[PDB]
Amino acid sequence: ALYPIKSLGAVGVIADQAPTDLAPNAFTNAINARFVEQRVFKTGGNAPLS
Amino acid sequence: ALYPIKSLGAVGVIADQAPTDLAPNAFTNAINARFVEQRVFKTGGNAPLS
Amino acid sequence: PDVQYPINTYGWLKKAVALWADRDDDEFVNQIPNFINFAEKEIYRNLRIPPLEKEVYLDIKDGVAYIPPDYLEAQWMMRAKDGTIFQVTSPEEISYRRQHGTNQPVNFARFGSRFIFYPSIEADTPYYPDDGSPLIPAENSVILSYYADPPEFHEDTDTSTILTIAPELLLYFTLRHACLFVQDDNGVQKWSALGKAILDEMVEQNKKQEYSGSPIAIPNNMT
Amino acid sequence: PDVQYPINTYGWLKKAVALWADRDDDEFVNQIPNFINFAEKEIYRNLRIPPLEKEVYLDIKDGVAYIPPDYLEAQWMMRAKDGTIFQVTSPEEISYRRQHGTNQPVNFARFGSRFIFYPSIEADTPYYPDDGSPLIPAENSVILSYYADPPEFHEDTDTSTILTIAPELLLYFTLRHACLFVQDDNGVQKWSALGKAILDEMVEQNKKQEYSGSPIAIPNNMT
Amino acid sequence: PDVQYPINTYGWLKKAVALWADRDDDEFVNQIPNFINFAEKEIYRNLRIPPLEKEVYLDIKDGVAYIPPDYLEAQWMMRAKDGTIFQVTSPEEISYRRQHGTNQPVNFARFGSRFIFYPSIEADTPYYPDDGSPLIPAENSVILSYYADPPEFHEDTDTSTILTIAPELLLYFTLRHACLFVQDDNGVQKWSALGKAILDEMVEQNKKQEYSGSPIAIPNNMT
Amino acid sequence: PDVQYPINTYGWLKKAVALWADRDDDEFVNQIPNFINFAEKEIYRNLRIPPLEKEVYLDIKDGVAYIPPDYLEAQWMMRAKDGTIFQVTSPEEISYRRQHGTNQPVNFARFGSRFIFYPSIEADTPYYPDDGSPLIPAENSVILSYYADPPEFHEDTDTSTILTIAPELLLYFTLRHACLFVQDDNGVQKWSALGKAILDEMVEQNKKQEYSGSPIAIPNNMT
Amino acid sequence: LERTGIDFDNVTNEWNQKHINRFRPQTTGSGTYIFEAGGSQFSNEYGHPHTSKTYTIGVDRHVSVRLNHPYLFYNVIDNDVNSNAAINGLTIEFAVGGRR
Amino acid sequence: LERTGIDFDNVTNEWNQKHINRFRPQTTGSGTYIFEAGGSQFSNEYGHPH
Repeated sequence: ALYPIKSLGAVGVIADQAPTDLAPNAFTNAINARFVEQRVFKTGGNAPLS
Repeated sequence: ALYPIKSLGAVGVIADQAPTDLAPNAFTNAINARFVEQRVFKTGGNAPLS
Repeated sequence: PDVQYPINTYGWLKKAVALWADRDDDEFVNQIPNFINFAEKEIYRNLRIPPLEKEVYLDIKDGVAYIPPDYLEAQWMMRAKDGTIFQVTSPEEISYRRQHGTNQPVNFARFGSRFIFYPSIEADTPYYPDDGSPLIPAENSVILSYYADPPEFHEDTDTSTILTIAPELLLYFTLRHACLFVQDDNGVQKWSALGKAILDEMVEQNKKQEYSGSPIAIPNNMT
Repeated sequence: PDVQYPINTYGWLKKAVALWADRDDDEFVNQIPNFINFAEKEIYRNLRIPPLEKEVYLDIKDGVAYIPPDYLEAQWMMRAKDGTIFQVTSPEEISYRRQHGTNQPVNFARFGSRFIFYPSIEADTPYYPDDGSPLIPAENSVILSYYADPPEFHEDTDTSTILTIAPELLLYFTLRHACLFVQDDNGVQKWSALGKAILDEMVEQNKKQEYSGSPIAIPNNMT
Repeated sequence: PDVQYPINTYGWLKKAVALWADRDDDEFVNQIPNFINFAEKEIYRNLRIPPLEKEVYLDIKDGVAYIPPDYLEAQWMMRAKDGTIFQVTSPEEISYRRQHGTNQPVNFARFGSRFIFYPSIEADTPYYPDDGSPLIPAENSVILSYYADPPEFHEDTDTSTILTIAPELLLYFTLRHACLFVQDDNGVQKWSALGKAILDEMVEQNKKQEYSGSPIAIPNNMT
Repeated sequence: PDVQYPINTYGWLKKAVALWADRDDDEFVNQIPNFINFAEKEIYRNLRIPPLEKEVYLDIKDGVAYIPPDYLEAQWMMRAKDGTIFQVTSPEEISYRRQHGTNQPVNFARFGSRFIFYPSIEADTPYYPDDGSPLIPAENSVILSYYADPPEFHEDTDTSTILTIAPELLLYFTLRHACLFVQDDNGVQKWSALGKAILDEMVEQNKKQEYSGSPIAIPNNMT
Repeated sequence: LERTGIDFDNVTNEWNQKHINRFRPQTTGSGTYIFEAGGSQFSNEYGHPHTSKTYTIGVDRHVSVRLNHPYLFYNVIDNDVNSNAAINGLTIEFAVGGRR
Repeated sequence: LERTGIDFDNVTNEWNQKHINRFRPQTTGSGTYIFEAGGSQFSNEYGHPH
């Protein structure tokens, strides 16, 4: 038995839906996270500038 | 068990995607390589001219 | 983790196990020791061979001669004097021997935690062993040959002959309980079969070692 | 990796396993010595062949002897002169002969880690060095033949008679446990079935050997 | 690659093998020799026939007459004088013969690497064979007929009768280990079955060759 | 390719195989001689039929004879005059007759690559050429009949009795190994089952032949 | 990163227990991820974490988690500074238990 | 030409070992190609040629 969660970057955070009825790649929670094309990686951070 | 990689010329180099989630004919790396229709062959080289 | 070519012992074995089950997480490791305590026990419960055997003297004193804690099973038993072997019987017979006092074939039996011998033998030991006396092996008294419960590991650099000789055994047999903690049963079957097939080799080694030299089936003594 | 054709040393075998088990990674190569140790201990646990046999002189003090630490299984033992093959009996039988015995055959038994002899034999070790060109045997000595456990490799260029004779034997048996680390279950049976096939191939080479000269009956009658 | 109609030997065979497994890459070829060293061994371990047999004289000298390295199994053994056949027995009997000196039925046995003969025979050979002497076949001494370990190939133009007679055998049997290096097991089964079915033909050839001429079951000699 | 109807030579058979195994390529045709060599060696290893038999005169020097290199299996041998069929015995039996023997039947045995005879027979080869119109047999000679290995083809227009009698026999058997080179596994069984069917067809033609004239009992009584 | 209440309804029914053994991601680049796991016996609550691990690309290919709640959740945390790692997808190795 | 990390996920699961024996191309024309092969135990690294 396997649960392959592929294409993590298809869609991001969702609400107004049961957490049990979300699609496998309908993965939902993100803070400082960037979703593009088919991949998930950390968003660019904040640094000062002068 | 077989992994028939057919139609090599369907699509070329891709990025921003996991190398494990690429399609079999989503083959990705090319230097001096030409992709047309359904076939793969070497691109024309460089020669001088005067 | 990593290991050395020979796995001398616990300090490395408890890691090699994590290894052979590649996914070594903490919820799992910290029970490694438990798996091991399980496996060694599942073994010793029925394994019998020399290397764990023991010589020991006894103190019969009224034939109440008591059984040592470490005891599991006896192979033979005798005197250091003239090499007289005892043999074993039931209460229901030794009691008769008593009600019919007249003793050369010495018998003995197992009354709870006690050993009985028909004749009121008096082998001896010193009081508690502060010792200060080899005493010609405690007056060359009876001596016992029995298999003893080995010590449960309690230390990384702790060791046992088994690892000097046959560690893969422990490895597989504990992987067994390790692959039971978390449900991967096919691996279980494989580990277990291999443990058993490793094991029986040992007992067969011992069997082929025992009774070597082509003895006759039994020298029939008349006397 | 690359290996030579005449595989004869532990060093080349360690890389040959990583070649047949074609994967080469730190999680696998570092444990290969453990797999070889597992394979050899399984094989030597029950295998008995002449090349691993050994001659030894005993040190019988008074009808007793201490078993060598490397002893696994005992075969024929005899006197250095006039022959007189010894035979094995039970402790309950040799003890009977002692009390009633106050040209004769010789019987022996095992007391844990000790040998015993009824006639109270006294044998001595060879007189040993000095100038040390010969090793002069001493009179009233005995010679014993037994199967001894071959030493573990624990070294790259170290070699063993098994590699010289059947290098594929350990190679397949170590692939068994290698296919146990990563559950190549189909691989487990194929290496094992081949492994036992090579392992069982040893024995009929041997039983067809000890009785090869002229298979007859038993020309031993008492007269 | 390519080959000649007959495959005389190694120099061609090690290529023909690559051929019969069409995909001949280097990771694979360079182990060809190893596969072969495996197969010939898997064979000789139990194959027995004339062409590898040997005549040889011995030097009994006190009946310590030693076993040649090359030895595997003995078929018969005798003298060049008056054609007297020996027969074989155990120590446990020859020793009796000693303790009962009075010898025509000569017996012998296998003490480790040594051959014993009951009577203190004295067949002889020269010292190390710088030779310079046929010596009427070393004084027409005993002569031995035994199967010997053939040499492992070590050269392309090296050869063996087998290839003159039955090479396809080696081919299939090494393809076996070749189809084990890389996982194509159906081919394995096929190779192996064919090897065995080729082989048994040979032993049956030999059996039907042995005891030809309709001998009686046993000429019963009275004497 | 094209082949004739009366397939009788090795040259046409080599192309006939490439026709039934319809593929024709350098990777296959160049190895066809090896496949035929494999097929013939498998067939001749156990097949025994009269057309491959041979007569031969021996050169008995003193109760001894050297086995011909082409010898495979021995059948009846007799004297050139008066008959006297010889019978085979064991070395342990003929040696008994020599020591106790100091009209009689004749017994013989095999010593590796040599024949032996108890009565110390002396036989000679024919007197041979000169003008060489006849080959005059010599008195006191013996005649031997044995199965000999037919020579390998090693030539295109070369032919053998097997091609004349059962050309399909080698054709199917060489397709076995041809279907082994390329794993036409279904083809392997069909050629083999037909191959053994033709091969087994040989024997009942022969056993129904040697006892064909008038099947009776045994009219041989000693008187 | 977080997703609450994975019921695995596309392979098995909701209420059964599912022995969780391994998560097998397909990561990209270099970095050090932190993986958490947990679950709840009922579909509504946010479950209690059971274990946590650090994932290093090039040394570890996947992680081990032991769970059998029917509603599993996992947390992915990346707090490392010099990490530019990325994840293409996961592969949950799991089994089937029972229900009441 | 190159493609990194073929997991064969369309026939079998990702993590299992896959005994590779042959690559069977369908080429066109005349030429001399050079084929290389390799792999890694983890999905992220670029493997070592074999």
